[PDB]
Amino acid sequence: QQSPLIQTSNADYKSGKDQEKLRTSVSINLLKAEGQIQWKVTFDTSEWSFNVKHGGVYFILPNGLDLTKIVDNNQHDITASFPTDINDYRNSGQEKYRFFSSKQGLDNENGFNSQWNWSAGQANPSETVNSWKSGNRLSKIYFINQITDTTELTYTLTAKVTEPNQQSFPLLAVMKSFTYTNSKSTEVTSLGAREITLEKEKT
Repeated sequence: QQSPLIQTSNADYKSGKDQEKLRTSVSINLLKAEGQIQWKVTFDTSEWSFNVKHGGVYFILPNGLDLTKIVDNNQHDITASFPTDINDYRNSGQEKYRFFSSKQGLDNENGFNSQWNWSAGQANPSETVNSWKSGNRLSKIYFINQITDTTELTYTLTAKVTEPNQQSFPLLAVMKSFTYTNSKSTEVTSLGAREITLEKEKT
């Protein structure tokens, strides 16, 4: 029910012998997929120095799934921390928890394409991830700023299937530094992605 894990990053020779570690820092693992899908996202923050200069993480959901619950690495249900209206003042850039939606806004600072470009679009995404974006398969981004941990962080996400004629569901997650950059002066950014397949329900 899950395709092979995709990991990409814009880390390059400037990161030296951490390049490969930075590239393979994000993982996604299906827990259960049976009108609901539940998955875990793991960010290995060990080589990122977020306790010196903070980073951020992003969870990207496809059209056809609506997030119902997200639990952080402290087992705290943070679902209600995210705005639901992209233009809410509590969704501005000073805020720790932010939400972006292709149904609400595309370009501008709180647009889904801008925030893609600042996250997965920066992480040298592969053709599979780029085809999800160009085919308008992806729609929501949940973002957490002020990540300062140095361990592996696991988030557990649950979503409801909203499209009854859909079997394939791309899931993605991204982490970056907001200070350290690659040789091209772009924030070091890494991604993890897998596609989930649901069995067709007989009716």
